[PDB]
Amino acid sequence: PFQQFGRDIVDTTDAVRDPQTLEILDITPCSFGGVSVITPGTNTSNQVA
Amino acid sequence: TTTQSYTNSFTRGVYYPDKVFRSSVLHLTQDLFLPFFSNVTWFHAI
Repeated sequence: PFQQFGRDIVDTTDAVRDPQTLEILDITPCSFGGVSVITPGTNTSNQVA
Repeated sequence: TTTQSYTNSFTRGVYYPDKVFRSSVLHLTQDLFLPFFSNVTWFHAI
């Protein structure tokens, strides 16, 4: 009942309690990742993946 | 009146440092805690 925040091992906000409904919700990164463009030689073709 | 005997705290007086949830962790907190096995004053009520 006294807990409002929520963290984890590496001191990052993981879960949050709803201040309006007294319910719990956990937090996740949105879509973080990395874009890598796969392409053959530009002298051969221009299509990429 | 009352007495003034002394005792040992043992693993006592530890509170939650904040309102931050933490599950299955070993968080180290620097805060005003009661020292372990410290001297605690004893009083009486007559």
